[PDB]
Amino acid sequence: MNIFEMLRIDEGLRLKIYKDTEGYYTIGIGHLLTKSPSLNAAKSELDKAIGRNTNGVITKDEAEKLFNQDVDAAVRGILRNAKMKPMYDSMDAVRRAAMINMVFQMGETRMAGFTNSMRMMQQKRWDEAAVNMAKSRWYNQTPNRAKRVITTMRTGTWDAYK
Ligand SMILES: [Cl-]
Ligand SMILES: [Cl-]
Repeated sequence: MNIFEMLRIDEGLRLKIYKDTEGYYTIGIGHLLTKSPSLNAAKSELDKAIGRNTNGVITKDEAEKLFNQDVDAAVRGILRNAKMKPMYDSMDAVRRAAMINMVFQMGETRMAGFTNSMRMMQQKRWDEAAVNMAKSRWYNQTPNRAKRVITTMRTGTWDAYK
């Protein structure tokens, strides 16, 4: 179990553009194309991502490329962050893996509503951190997967991915 195997599970593999539970155009392993009602915008976004005229479908090899970047993107923002660096650096390899998962999924911006939890976290208040976390727009649209990341954060283990 690693970060890639981990999001892949939670993210899914789709070679055709789609909309998430939020209604946003998306492709591959959870790669957000555009929060924009326009499919065309999404397509053009897709093409830019890939650098070729897609008409909404890609190869999984293509999927995996975005996946790399995205993953890279994530870790980088954590590490590129005043508030996050200290947090990540503070954690074990697993809870770190979970941290990437969250950022990848939501993004920095949203990540910050998560400050008290990440704080409790720093206090080792897992359980509490954990119940906190569930109380969220995030955990609410996607419980199954959010339940998994939290359990992860909480236990310092991979059981939920077992
Ligand atoms: Cl591990
Ligand atoms: Cl909801």
